[PDB]
Amino acid sequence: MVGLIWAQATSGVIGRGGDIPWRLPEDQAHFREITMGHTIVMGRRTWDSLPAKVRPLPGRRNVVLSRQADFMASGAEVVGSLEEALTSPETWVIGGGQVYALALPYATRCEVTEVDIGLPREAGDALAPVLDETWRGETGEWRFSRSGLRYRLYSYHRS
Ligand SMILES: NC(=O)c1ccc[n+]([C@@H]2O[C@H](COP(=O)([O-])OP(=O)(O)OC[C@H]3O[C@@H](n4cnc5c(N)ncnc54)[C@H](OP(=O)(O)O)[C@@H]3O)[C@@H](O)[C@H]2O)c1
Ligand SMILES: O=C(CCc1c[nH]c2ccccc12)Nc1c(C(=O)O)cnn1-c1ccccc1
Ligand SMILES: [Co+2]
Ligand SMILES: [Co+2]
Repeated sequence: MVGLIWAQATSGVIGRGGDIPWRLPEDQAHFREITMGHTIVMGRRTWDSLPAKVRPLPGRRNVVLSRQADFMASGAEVVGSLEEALTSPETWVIGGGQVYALALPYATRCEVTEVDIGLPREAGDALAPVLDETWRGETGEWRFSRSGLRYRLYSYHRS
C-alpha cells in the first residue's frame, strides 16, 4: 500500500525556499506515527531540507529520488525512478511537490493536514497535489496548536 503525507496551507503550498513556512509540532508526532517502521520516499531537494541531525529519519527505510547517478545520501537508498523507489508494500511518500505529483497516480491513501494560514501562492512554491472526484476522504475537527495555529486532518482513500 502506497500513500502520501503532507501538510499544506489552504491554498496548496507545502514548501518555500527549502523550508516549510510554519511550525506545527503536533504534525511532527502525527507524521512520525504514520511513517514509523515503513519505507519513506522523498525527493532529493526534500532530503536536503532535513537537518543533518535527523538525517536519516530513525526507524524507517529512507529512500531518495534523484537523477544524479553519483548522488550519495549518507544513510538513504538513492534510486532513479519511483518504480525503483516503490518496492516496499507499505511505503509513505513524504515530499516534496515534485515527488508528490509524480506518486499520486499510484497511491491508494493520502494523509493531509491543512494549516489555517493566509499564505499567498508565490511563484516557484512547492504545492500540494490536487485530488479529483476519485478521492473519497474523511475530515476531522479543527484543532489548535501549541504554536497558536488552527489545523484539521484529512484522510483520503482510492478503491
Ligand atoms: N509537509 C510539507 O509541507 C512538506 C513535505 C516535504 C517537503 N516540503 C517542502 O517541499 C519543498 C521541496 O519540494 P520540491 O517539490 O521543490 O523538490 P522535491 O520534490 O523535494 O525533490 C526534488 C528532487 O527530486 C528529484 N526528482 C524529481 N523528479 C525525479 C524523477 N522523476 N526521478 C528521480 N529523481 C527525481 C530531483 O532531484 P535531482 O535534482 O537530485 O535529480 C529533484 O531535484 C521544500 O521546500 C520542502 O520543505 C514540505
Ligand atoms: O518533524 C517532523 C515532521 C515535519 C514534516 C511534515 N511533513 C514532512 C515531510 C518531509 C519531512 C518532514 C516533514 N519530522 C521529524 C522527526 C520524525 O519524523 O521522527 C524527527 N525530527 N523531525 C524533524 C524535526 C524538526 C524539523 C524537521 C524534522
Ligand atoms: Co504504520
Ligand atoms: Co482500500
